Amino acid sequence: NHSCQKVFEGFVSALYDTSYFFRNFGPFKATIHYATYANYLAQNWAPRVSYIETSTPAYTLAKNKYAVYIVYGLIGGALIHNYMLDNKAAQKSQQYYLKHRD
Amino acid sequence: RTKLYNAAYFLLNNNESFGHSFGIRLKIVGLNTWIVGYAVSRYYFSSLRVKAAQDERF
Amino acid sequence: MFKELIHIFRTYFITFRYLKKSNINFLKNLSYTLIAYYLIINFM
Amino acid sequence: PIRNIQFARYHYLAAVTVFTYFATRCCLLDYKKYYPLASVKK
Amino acid sequence: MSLVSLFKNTFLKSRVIGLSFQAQRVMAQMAKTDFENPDEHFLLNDAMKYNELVFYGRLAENWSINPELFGKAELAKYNEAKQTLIDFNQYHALVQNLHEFYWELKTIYLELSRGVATSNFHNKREVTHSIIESDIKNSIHKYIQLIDDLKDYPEWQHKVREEIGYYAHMIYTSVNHDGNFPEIFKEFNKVDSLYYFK
Amino acid sequence: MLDDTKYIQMAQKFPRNVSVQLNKKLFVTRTWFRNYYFVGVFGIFAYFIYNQPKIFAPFSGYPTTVAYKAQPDFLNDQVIFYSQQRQNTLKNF
Amino acid sequence: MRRIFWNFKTAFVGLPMFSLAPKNILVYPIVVGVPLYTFIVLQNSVRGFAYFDEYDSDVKE
Amino acid sequence: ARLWWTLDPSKYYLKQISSGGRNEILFTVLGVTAAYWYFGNKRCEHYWRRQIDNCQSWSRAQNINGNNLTVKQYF
Amino acid sequence: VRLNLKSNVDQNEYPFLAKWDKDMRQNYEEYQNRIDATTYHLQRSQRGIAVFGEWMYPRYFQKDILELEVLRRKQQLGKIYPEEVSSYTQINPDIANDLNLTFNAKLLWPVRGMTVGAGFFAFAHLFNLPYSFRLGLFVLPTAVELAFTWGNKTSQFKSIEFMDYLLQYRVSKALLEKNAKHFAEKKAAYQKEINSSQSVQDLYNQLITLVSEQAPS
Amino acid sequence: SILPPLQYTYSNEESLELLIHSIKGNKDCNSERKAFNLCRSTVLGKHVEPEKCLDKALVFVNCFQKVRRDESAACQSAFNSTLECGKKYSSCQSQLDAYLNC
Repeated sequence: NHSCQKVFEGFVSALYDTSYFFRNFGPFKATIHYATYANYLAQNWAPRVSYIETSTPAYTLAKNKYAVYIVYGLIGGALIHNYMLDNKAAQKSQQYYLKHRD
Repeated sequence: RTKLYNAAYFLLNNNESFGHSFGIRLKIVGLNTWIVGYAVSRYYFSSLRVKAAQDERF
Repeated sequence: MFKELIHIFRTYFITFRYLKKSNINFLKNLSYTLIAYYLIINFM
Repeated sequence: PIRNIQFARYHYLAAVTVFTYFATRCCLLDYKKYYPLASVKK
Repeated sequence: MSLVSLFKNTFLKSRVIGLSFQAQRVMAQMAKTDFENPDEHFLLNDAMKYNELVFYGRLAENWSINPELFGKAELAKYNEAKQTLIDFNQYHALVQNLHEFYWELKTIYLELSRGVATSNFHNKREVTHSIIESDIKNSIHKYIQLIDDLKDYPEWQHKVREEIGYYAHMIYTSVNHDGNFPEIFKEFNKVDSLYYFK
Repeated sequence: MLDDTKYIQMAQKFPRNVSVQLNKKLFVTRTWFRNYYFVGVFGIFAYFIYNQPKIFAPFSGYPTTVAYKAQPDFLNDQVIFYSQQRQNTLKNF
Repeated sequence: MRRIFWNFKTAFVGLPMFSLAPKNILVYPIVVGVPLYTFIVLQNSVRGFAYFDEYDSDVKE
Repeated sequence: ARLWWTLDPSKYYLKQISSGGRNEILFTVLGVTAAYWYFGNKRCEHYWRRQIDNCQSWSRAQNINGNNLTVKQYF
Repeated sequence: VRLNLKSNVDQNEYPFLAKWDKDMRQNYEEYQNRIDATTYHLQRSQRGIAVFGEWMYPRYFQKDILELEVLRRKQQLGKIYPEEVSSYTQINPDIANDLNLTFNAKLLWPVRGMTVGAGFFAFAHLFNLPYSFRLGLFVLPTAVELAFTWGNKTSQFKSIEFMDYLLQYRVSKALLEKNAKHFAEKKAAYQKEINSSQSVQDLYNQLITLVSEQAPS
Repeated sequence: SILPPLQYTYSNEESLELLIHSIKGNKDCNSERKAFNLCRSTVLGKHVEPEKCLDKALVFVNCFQKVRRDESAACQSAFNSTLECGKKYSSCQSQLDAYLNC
C-alpha cells in the first residue's frame, strides 16, 4: 500500500501478540482448557433418551430398558402433581380469603 | 497477472437435470426462507413504536 | 438442517470457508445452546 | 440398535414444531389487519 | 482420613490408563485426517477419546499423583500413561502448527481466488499487489524450509507435500508466469512443481 | 479392519522439534474473517432468540411499577404527589 | 477490463432461470402456507368474524 | 445428496456411557426436583395476592435528589 | 364515544384545561380506532382453540395487553408537551428518549451507529480494504444500534409511569385553575403571614406530628 | 404473577348472581349504561368535574339495583333456575335466555 502499510502490519502483529498472550497465560489457559473439557462433556454426553444398545439383551441392564418409561412416568407425575397442587392451592386460597373476608 | 476463467454456466446451455436439481433446491430454500421471513416480519411489525399525536414532540 | 446449512454456506459463500471446522463445531454447539435456552424461556 | 428410535424421532419432530411455534408465533396471530374489515356487534 | 488423596490418585490413574490405552488409534486417525481442521471426523464422525484425552493429558502434565497407594506395576503404568499423554500432546501441537501453516496457505489461496470470482464486482484487479506477492514468497520459503526439515520422516514429508503443496499448486495455477512471477515461484518450481505436474 | 501402517508409523515416530514461523497478518486476517462471519449471523440469531422472549413478554422484565396520585396546593401553586409501589400485572387482560 | 461473455436467453442463468425461480420457490408457501393460514384464521371464527363493539362505539354526542 | 431430512437421532450424539445408558434418570430427577422449588413459588405468589387500598399505601414521592417531589403550577 | 371536535370550554378562564380538552378531542378518534383494533385482535385470540388460542391466552398475549394499556393512556392525555417531560426527569431521566423510542414522535436514525460505522470506514481507507467490506462494517454498527434501539419494552413501562405522573399532574393543575379565584383571597394573606415555600400538605403533617410529640396532654 | 390480583372477594354464587344481573341490566338498562359512559367519556367528567355526571351515574346505579332485585315472581324463579344451572356447571343457554325474556 503505502507507508501506512507499516501501521497495518504493526496492528496485525499487536493483535497476534495479544491473542497469543491471552491464550497462553497460565491461569486463563487452564481455565479455557477446563471449560473446553466441560463443554465436550456437556455436548457429546448430553442426556439423550435414545442411545446405542450395542450389547446383547442378556447383558443389557434393566435400567436402560426402563429409562424411557421411568423418565416419561416421572414427567407425567410431576405435571399431574403440579396441576393438582395448583388447583388445591387456588381452592384453599379462595376458602381462606372467604373466611378472612368476614 | 491473474488467470481468468469462464462462468461455465453463462456459456453453458440450460439442462433438464440441472433444471430439476435447481427447482428442488429452490423449493427447499423457499420453504425455509418463507418460514424465516414470516418469523422476521412478525418480529419487526410487532416491534414498532406506538402512534404519536399530530405534532407531539419530546 | 444445521449440517445442510453449513454445506450450503461453504458452497455458495466463498468467504464462509475462511472459518475452520473448530469454530463451526463451536458455532453448532452455541446454536444448540441458544435453541435449548429459547425453548426453556418460552416455557419459563 | 438404537433404543427408543420412535421416541427419538418423536422428540426431534416435537422440538422442531415447538421451536417453529414459539419463534414465529404462527398459532398466535394478530387479527388487527382484519379488524377494520369486520362487522361490529351491539 | 486421606479419602481426598486416595480418590484423586485413583481417578487420575484410571483416566490416565484409559486415555493411554485409547491413544494409538486416536493418533493414527489424527495422522489420517488432513491438516486443515485436523480435529475433523472427531466432532463429526466419532470423537473416540480425543477431547477427553487432550484434557486428561493436560491435567496429567499439569498435576501430580501419589504413588504411595499405587503398587510398583501401577506406578510404572501411570508413568507410561503420563509419557504417552505427553507424546500425544506433542503430536497434537505439531499437528496444530501444521494446521496453522495449511490454514495460512488456504487463506492466501482464498485471497487470490476472491478477486477472480465472477461474483466479485466490488474489486477486480488483474495484477496482484506487492503485499500478496511478498507474502506468497515468504510462505513458499517457509514451506520449502519445513519440507526440508521433514527429511528425517519420509512419510511425514510426503504427507506435508501432498496437503500443504496442494494450496501452493492452486495458487501457482491461479497466477500467470509473467514479470516477477518466476521471482515469486523460484522456490516452488524446483521439485515440488512436478509433484502437481507443473 | 484396515491397513493403517503408514498412519501408525507417522504417529509413533514424530518430530518433537519441528515448527514453522507464523504469518501474523494472515492469521489475523483469517481470525477477522471468521469473526465477521461469526459476528453477523451469530449475533443476529442470538439477539433474535434472546429479544423475542423479551419483546413478546414485556411483563416479565418489569416486576414492579410506580403509581402516583396528585393533590393540589393552591396557596403555593404546587402539586403534591403521593406514590405507591405496585406489581406490573396484566390489567384489563 | 471485465469483458463478460454470456449467451443471453440461452443459459442456465438468464430468462429460463427467471421463469423457473418463481414457480419452484413458491411451492411450500403456496401449497402449505395458504391452507394453514386459512385454517388458523377460520379457527378463531368458530361462530363468526364479527367483533363485539366494546366501549360503546355507538354513542355520539 | 438431494434429501437429507431424517427423523433418526444423530449417530454421534446417540452415544452411551461406559456405566450403562445416558445419564437421564439422575438428570430427570434433578430437573423434577428443581421444578418443584421453581414452580412452587409462582403458585404461592399468584394465588396469595390481595389488592387493598386504604389511603395509607400511598406515600409522598421524592425525586432522585431525595427532596419532596412537587411540581410548580406553571412548571 | 364519538366525541365532538368542538369543545365547549370557556378558554378564557381555564386555558390549561381548555387546551387539554382540545387535545383530547383531537386524538380521540385515532386512539379509539387503534384500541378497537387491539380489542378485536384480543377477542379473536380468545376465540382461538388449543395452541392457537384459549390455552396460552392471555399469558402469551403479553405484548397486546401492554399495547392496549398504552393506547388507553395516550387516549386519556391528549398531547404531551415537551416542557412537562423535563419535570418528570426530576424522578426519571431519559424519559424523553424512552417516549421517543415508544411513541414514534419523530424519526429515530442510528446516530451513534452511523458514527461507529463511519469510524470503521476511516480504518477501511487507511488499511486499504474493499468498499463492500467497508459498507458492510458501516451497516453492522448501524444494524446493532437499530436492534438495541427497537424492541425496548421496559421503556414502554417507564413511559406508562411517566404518562400516569403527567395525567396526575394535569388533573391537579386543572383543579388549581378552577378554584384559583376562590383561593385567591387566602393565598395573599397566607404568603404575607407564612414565609414558607413548601406545600401546606407536608407543613400540616409537620404541625400534627409536633402536636402529637410536644403538647400539654 | 402476571395476572392482576383480586381486590373484592365474592363467592361463586354471588359471582353467578352478579353475572346474571349484569346480563339482565345490559339487556334492559343499556340506555342508562350508554348515558353513563358518554357522560364519563370526556376529560372533564372523567377526571376534572366528577359532579356533572352524578345524575346519570345515579340513574344507572338505580337501574342496576332494580335489575339485580328481580322483584317479579317470574324473574325470581328464572334467576333461581339459572343459578341452579350455573352451579351445576360448577349448556344453560336456554335457561339464561328464558331468564332474559322475563
